[PDB]
Amino acid sequence: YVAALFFLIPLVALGFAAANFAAVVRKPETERMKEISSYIRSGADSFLAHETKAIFKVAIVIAILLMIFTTWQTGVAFLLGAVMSASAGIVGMKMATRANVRVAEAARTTKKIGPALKVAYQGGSVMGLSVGGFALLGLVLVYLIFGKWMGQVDNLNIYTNWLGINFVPFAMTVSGYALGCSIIAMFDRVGGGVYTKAADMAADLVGKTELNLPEDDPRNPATIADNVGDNVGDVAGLGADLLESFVGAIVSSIILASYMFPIYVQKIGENLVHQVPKETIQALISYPIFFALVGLGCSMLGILYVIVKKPSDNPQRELNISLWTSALLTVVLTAFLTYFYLKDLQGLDVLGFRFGAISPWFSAIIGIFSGILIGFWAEYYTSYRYKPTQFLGKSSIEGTGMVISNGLSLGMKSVFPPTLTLVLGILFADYFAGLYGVAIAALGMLSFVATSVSVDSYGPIADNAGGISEMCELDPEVRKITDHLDAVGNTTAAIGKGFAIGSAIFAALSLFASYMFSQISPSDIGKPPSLVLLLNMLDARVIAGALLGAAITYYFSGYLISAVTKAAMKMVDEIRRQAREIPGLLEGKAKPDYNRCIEITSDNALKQMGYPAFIAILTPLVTGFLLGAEFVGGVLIGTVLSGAMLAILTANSGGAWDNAKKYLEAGNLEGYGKGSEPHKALVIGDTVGDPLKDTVGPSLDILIKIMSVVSVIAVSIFKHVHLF
Amino acid sequence: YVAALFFLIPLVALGFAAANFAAVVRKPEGTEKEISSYIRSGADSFLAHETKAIFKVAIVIAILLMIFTTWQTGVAFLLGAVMSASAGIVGMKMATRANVRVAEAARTTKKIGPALKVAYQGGSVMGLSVGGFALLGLVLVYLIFGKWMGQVDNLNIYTNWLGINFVPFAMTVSGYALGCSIIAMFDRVGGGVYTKAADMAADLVGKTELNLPEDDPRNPATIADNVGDNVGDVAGLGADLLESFVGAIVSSIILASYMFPIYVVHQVPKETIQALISYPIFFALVGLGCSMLGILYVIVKKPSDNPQRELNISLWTSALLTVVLTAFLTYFYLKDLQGLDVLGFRFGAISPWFSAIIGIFSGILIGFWAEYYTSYRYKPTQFLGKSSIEGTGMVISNGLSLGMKSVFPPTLTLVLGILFADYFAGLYGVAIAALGMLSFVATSVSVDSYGPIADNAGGISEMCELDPEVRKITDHLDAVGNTTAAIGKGFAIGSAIFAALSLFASYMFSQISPSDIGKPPSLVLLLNMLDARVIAGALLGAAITYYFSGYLISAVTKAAMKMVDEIRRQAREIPGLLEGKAKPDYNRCIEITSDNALKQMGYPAFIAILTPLVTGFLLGAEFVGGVLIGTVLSGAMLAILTANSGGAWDNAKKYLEAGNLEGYGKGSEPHKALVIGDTVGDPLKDTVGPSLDILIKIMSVVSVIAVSIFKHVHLF
Ligand SMILES: O=P(O)(O)C(O)(Cn1ccnc1)P(=O)(O)O
Ligand SMILES: O=P(O)(O)C(O)(Cn1ccnc1)P(=O)(O)O
Ligand SMILES: [Mg+2]
Ligand SMILES: [Mg+2]
Ligand SMILES: [Mg+2]
Ligand SMILES: [Mg+2]
Ligand SMILES: [Mg+2]
Ligand SMILES: [Mg+2]
Ligand SMILES: [Mg+2]
Ligand SMILES: [Mg+2]
Repeated sequence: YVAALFFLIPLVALGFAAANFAAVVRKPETERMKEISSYIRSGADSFLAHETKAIFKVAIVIAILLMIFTTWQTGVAFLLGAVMSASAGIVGMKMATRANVRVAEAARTTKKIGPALKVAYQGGSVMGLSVGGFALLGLVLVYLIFGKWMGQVDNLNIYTNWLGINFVPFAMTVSGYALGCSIIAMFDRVGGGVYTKAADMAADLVGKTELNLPEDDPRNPATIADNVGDNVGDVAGLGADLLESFVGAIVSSIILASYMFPIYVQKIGENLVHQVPKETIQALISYPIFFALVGLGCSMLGILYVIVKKPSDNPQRELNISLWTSALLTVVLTAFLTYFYLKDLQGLDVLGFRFGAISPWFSAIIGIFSGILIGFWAEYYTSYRYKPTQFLGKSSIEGTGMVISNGLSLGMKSVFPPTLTLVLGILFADYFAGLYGVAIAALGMLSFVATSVSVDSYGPIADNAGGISEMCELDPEVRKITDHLDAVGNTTAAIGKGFAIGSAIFAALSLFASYMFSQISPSDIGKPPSLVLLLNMLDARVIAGALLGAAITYYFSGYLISAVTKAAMKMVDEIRRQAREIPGLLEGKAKPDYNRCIEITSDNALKQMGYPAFIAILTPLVTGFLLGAEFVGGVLIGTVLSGAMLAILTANSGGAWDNAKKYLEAGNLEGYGKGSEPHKALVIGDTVGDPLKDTVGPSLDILIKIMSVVSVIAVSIFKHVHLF
Repeated sequence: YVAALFFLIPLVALGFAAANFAAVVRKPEGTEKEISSYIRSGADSFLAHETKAIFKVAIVIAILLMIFTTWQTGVAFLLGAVMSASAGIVGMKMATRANVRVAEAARTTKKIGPALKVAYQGGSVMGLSVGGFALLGLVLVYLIFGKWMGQVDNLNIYTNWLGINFVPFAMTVSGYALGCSIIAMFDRVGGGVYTKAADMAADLVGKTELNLPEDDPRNPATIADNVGDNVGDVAGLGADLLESFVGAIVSSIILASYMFPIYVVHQVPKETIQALISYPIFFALVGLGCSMLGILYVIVKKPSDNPQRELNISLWTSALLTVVLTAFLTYFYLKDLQGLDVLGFRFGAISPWFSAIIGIFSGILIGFWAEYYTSYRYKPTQFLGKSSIEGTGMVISNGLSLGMKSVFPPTLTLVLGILFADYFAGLYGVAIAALGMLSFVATSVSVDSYGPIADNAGGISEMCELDPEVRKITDHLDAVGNTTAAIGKGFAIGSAIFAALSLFASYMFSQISPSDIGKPPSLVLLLNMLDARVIAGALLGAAITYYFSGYLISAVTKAAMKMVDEIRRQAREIPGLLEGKAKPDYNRCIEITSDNALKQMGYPAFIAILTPLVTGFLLGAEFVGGVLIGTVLSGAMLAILTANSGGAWDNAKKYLEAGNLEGYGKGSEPHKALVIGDTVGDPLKDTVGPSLDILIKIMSVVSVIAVSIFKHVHLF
């Protein structure tokens, strides 16, 4: 049976990632290189172990609560998704820590971009296969065990658990899975981002501007902290976040299809004429899973060809060819799959398939194209090759104040072009296949999460390799090879963040729909969807909730930035004290103390990482129990809008600042060099952008999805338990 | 009849402002007055050019309105535009004339009292001008078109040629508010761009690069800084706040006018609708009278203990008097009406008074939060300042974090206020509270303008070698003033949010046609946010607000970069300027800033005007409503954040300058980082922040005016 092969696909992805990891094992690693690799891996492993222990304790608590109030299988799937996210993060962290020194040694010996690009892509591919395989494995496991083995997909009827809980079985199970994935991603990424960005700000600022020392200089006591933070915050958090986004895209369609069946009914003399055939509903539920499986398989084939493919001097050319080929093949195979799976079905027109069975494929096509433009728009704004980043670089001569003001404008201006792309994508998907197609586009925009995760992971390995080169005092040319891979990596990371936020926006609209559906009760089960899908924004409660949600998102970003700044200030103080008190460090005859900086950042991150996830979880609950369901819908809408805007702005502005600093550093500016005051302004801009790109930017989509899932899960009790 | 007295009230405000201007126009002269004349000439030239451009564009817009809509709409448009322009220019002239007088008084007396009196008199002239002009234009329109012409008597939805369904007096007041808003937007954009660009360039080049004192005469941009303060923070302030006051009034006026035809067999007696339409005008008149009484008591009384103390005492007394008189007015005027429950008056005739009180208290809480977040007397600004020791990047990051965090308390206050206001009086309450939050705009205008005058005094003190105590007193007053500016911006954004909700209501009402006149109001008040078009429009509106802020910042930064380059070149090439024995070329800096401002002032207003038309003609009315919601949210957030963060940076820089940090003084590297933070916040404080509420209201007004045509005339 081919269903067995498609379900085994994710295990094949995991096996291929393991094979690539083995291929990267036994590669040539110097004794100092091996020592630095062991140090970085030990630091990252310790931090990740502490973070994972805390996160899984909290996850056990959350799972017990979910099992109590909601279906026990809901908590079981929550644990499944949480373990999936944690495993993806740990795998990525280990792969990066192992491959940084391998890529550095390759770049040092061959002196050619080919081998280093090959090794770094092997690491990124291992991580991407881990992400995709874990996501799809957990999702298909939930599907089979709870819907197929337990038959939760067969019932598809609204139940009432004790305490007055109105739920759908498979809906609750998949929602719990997505919620676990999102919680684990939130905790991991928050911790890693705080750590890495604080270390980066302190180290880069103190070394570049105050000590006049090179970047990632071994003399700098914060270099190890910066490298380990890159390994943890931008490598493990990256995988967690992207796996969570993939699972959310799939799960939005899953819940929408599940709710579609029992809701589309007609009351007739108190006889409830069911309006949609169950077979069609099951086909629509399985469609997104099979589509994600096809995307994962196509990404696997593309990555295999790339690893076997001819190496190119420019890594960007190979990355672009790989993603283009994988996307085209996925689109074609998905067209065929969508036609065959939904061919000659019944009820599609009723659920919004105006064109027909192929209408979800048209919506998925809209998602892929919309994402491509969002990435392109990000590239123009964040790349020095394009005009805007160059103007920011030219702004260096005028001063730090001009650089900061110019960067802020580029980010605020940057939001409009992608947002128009998203607005057009949403409208066309609704025209092509209603809300189900909205969710299908959310999924399609991230259909090939494996390749994007692979490239984004490929970046950090090159960064950590570059840091190893300066500390180990390797030849300047080898460092130059590492820098070339990192310059493309920064822009590709911004593109990935844009993809994530777009898929999150689509899935969040579909989750608004699912929430409005969840607001229904058995006595009100016969309402027409027109009355169910109504959220009047003239209701004072709805608009008040929208305002409160936007404000909550803004304060959340502010608190993240505050954590990063506190850590970075502590680090700057420690670096100044070490430089003043320790003799011989600036001359190179003394070895500073990095453990103090590592401890400062680790403690601050582990202490401050918990509160934001708790906020994101409890805000919907408290707001709903206080002001009802309409206020919660308004809060969700405001959060979605504010999060999209702020994520786009922060990612683009941080990338622009960093790329302008690299532009000046590369020597493309006329007359001004590393020690110039304009370079100090670029360093200040890059430090300001460090938290914005990898701390505030990525967390916003996770917050949106987690909040929407919490609301859809808990709306049943808070409609009648509203205090006011 | 007392109606005559209430209509004369605005003339009383104008007469009292003129009397104050004449009394303080004594303008005591000092050592060469020449520099004051120079600054006044520059400011007047810039304002004249700006006004010429704005009035050309206004004539074009008025012709278009008269053609497509009722000519009375364009006439009221011109009336409101002229009112706002007169307020702005009057305030700018008064400040430019009284800055040197107050500075000389403060120098001679060596005491804060006399300078406080003169500066508060200037602010009072400005605030009385704003309030009196608003109420004069409003009562004139009311009387001429609704009372004498009987537009209040008709109260029926009409359909003029081309298929526009409108209400007469509603359209007239909409045109009035739209004209005021266009003029305010243009004036504030120009003045803010000019002033903030000059300030950024001067501070960076002098303090960080040249190591020169603030407002040093050797610096060729100091004159530019003072004149820009006069243009952006003296005229723009009045334009923007007068526009906010007029918008608060007109929102309630329009909602009430649409209700009588929409509610249907008429559910609400016409007398009740006319009474509710006339109520907000009399309420604003009473508020203006109370503000005048408070300003009179303050100006006649002896000097206050603290400059903040006098402003707060005046505001408290005015608010209490307004509350009492408004209670009496609301009871007497609406006591014997009927059908007040149908429109939303849960408690009865006193519901609008409760909603206005809720709005006033929400504004007071917003001010409390602003004072908490933007004053160095409290914890957050102190932490931001201490962040300077950790570098400039740390200062910037902490400032951004503080700004983003400050948005929460005010937003929660606004949520509670919206909820409570709806409970007492419905959406009419949301609008009456929008007005109540700004019931005493005169005193707020006075206090807000008082800051810039003290700033100009400090700049002039540095320009002409003067005793240190003079500039110390002026800087003290200016330190108090910046927080007052932030509190005023908070008041403005809150009133804008309330009026924007009421405008959503009026917009949904306007979407009705004569053939669809019988629909139940419950079905009319629906704007489904699950409609893909509505949410897409919300996203696009948020993006439009963000790109608008980005364009403002880009214009300001380009102008400031050109200015910084010119100042650096002047300092490097001219010998003896840094040695203190020379004098540079200020005219070049002034010309650069003025040219850039005049070139960049047009695009943002055109965006704010055309966004609704294009979005509606492209996607329909639901998309336009979504764009309105997205714009409202994004603008509220961005305005609050920018204002609060800029105020925090500036107050932390003053904290370090005052010597409150241990061991680190003026000219220190941490002080350089603090100056960089304040300069980065400069455009955010007075250019991007205030423009957002004007953008929201202008966009909502344009949409409400043209919703009828695009509701069914949509290309897609
Ligand atoms: O991870 P980050 O963005 O901090 C950094 O990697 C940015 N970067 C450097 C070159 N390309 C991007 P670095 O710490 O090397 O300054
Ligand atoms: O233009 P602003 O109001 O920010 C300013 O007046 C701020 N300030 C100065 C003293 N007290 C407040 P200056 O540019 O003179 O630094
Ligand atoms: Mg860096
Ligand atoms: Mg790095
Ligand atoms: Mg580094
Ligand atoms: Mg960086
Ligand atoms: Mg300043
Ligand atoms: Mg000034
Ligand atoms: Mg000044
Ligand atoms: Mg300033």
